[PDB]
Amino acid sequence: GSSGSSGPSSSQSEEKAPELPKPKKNRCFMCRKKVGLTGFDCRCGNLFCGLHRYSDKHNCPYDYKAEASGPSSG
Ligand SMILES: [Zn+2]
Ligand SMILES: [Zn+2]
Repeated sequence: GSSGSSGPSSSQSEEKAPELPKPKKNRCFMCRKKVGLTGFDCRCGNLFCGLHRYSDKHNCPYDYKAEASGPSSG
């Protein structure tokens, strides 16, 4: 425990703030909307409100689509 008082001596910035923004915060990773239980875990390792879950909705980087049982050239 210590007060620790050192320059700058003048200070005009201090106020309660909400903990840092979680990496998920039970919120979509495309629109950033409260999904909580209505969340959707994509293969790319992200969360979606189901409306973006699709791969062609949030531009899913993953390739699982053209990885297994998917000889689709590309
Ligand atoms: Zn969404
Ligand atoms: Zn994805």
